[PDB]
Amino acid sequence: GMDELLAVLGYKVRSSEMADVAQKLEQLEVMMSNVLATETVHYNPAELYTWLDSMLTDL
Amino acid sequence: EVNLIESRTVVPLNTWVLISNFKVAYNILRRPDGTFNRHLAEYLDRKVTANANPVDGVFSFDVLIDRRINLLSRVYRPAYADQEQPPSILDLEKPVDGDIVPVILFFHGGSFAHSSANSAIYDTLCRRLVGLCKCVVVSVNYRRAPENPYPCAYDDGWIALNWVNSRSWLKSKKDSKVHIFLAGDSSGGNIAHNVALRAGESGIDVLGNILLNPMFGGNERTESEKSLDGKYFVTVRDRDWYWKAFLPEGEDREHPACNPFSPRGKSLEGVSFPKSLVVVAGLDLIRDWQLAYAEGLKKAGQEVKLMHLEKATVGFYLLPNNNHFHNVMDEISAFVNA
Ligand SMILES: C=C1C[C@]23C[C@@]1(O)CCC2[C@@]12C=C[C@H](O)[C@@](C)(C(=O)O1)[C@H]2[C@@H]3C(=O)O
Repeated sequence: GMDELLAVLGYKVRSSEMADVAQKLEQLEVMMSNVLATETVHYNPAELYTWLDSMLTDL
Repeated sequence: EVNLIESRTVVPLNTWVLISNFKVAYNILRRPDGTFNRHLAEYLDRKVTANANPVDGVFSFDVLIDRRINLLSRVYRPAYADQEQPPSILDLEKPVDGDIVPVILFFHGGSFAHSSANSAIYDTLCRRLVGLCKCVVVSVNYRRAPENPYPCAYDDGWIALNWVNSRSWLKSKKDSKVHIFLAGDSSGGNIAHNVALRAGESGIDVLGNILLNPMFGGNERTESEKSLDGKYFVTVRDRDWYWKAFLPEGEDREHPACNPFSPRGKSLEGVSFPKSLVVVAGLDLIRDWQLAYAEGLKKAGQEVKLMHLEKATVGFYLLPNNNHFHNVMDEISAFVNA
């Protein structure tokens, strides 16, 4: 159920969660424009949903 | 202030997620003081190894072109016909079979600071080029700014061009010559232009250049830069940052490396330059510079084919889910096999 066009690019995202990932990306941009990289190195960069969710928390 | 609803209206949602993810990650990698978080950058980037095993009719292998600088390039080739076993390390340089076998020397994008030949987005693009153009692709892992600024990237491209041109196994049967085409997106397009200039001044004849949303600029703030700033993934602020990281200390954007048609740049009038295919995304904020580039070539009497995709954004060629990608791949094939 993963988006195969993103999977080939190294990213793992469920097709049904694409909109939720899009929402998180914008929420993260918002927080950045109101402000981190140290703790980022610990997160799995391929799992976008969890990566973004983890970043949002750190902010 | 932040509202990204507008950019979502022009691209498929998965494309939006891919480009926006890079946008946010790169914001973190670029530091206000001009430094770059290289360690995190290389950790976040999604990479893939070469693979001698044919996949979708394409296989690849890495080559060390120059040790002193550890310059690598990845070679992509169509699967060998009548292959009983996969290629061993001694079967990778098998002479190309065909009267005319185009070889595309590709330079990835990333504004001179991001990505590698082994980044998944570019390994995938190169594999698609091999299958859609029926040719060999050599992707250069050129050195990146700010650690290795101008002219390092161009020097790497020159070294790669000579390596390619001197491969006996890449010669076409017709004229016993290697049919070379330079290609690149973003900064890679800028590199292709500059490598082509150096080629003409030597004994290497490039058959054509393919520039996808080539990265060019100048001191002036064009109308597209002012009107599209921050609306479609790119900001003038980050553009300025990458130019400053790449250009020599104390230089400005009228340096020929930034603006190929700068008063400081050598005239292309009556010069031995290859035909060009220039693709310009209408929603790329540096659209005006790219259009000016295509016009510069035409004015200099050079052969130039302009593809202005008015509703396309940067990165439209990373996913095969839009007409811009399809139309462009069709023209690239026609261009290389013409
Ligand atoms: C800071 C940057 C770098 C971008 C522009 C951007 O504003 C945001 C996202 C970019 C990028 C990401 C991956 C591709 O390498 C690129 C060529 C693209 O299309 O989009 C990349 C593009 C580029 O290098 O031209």
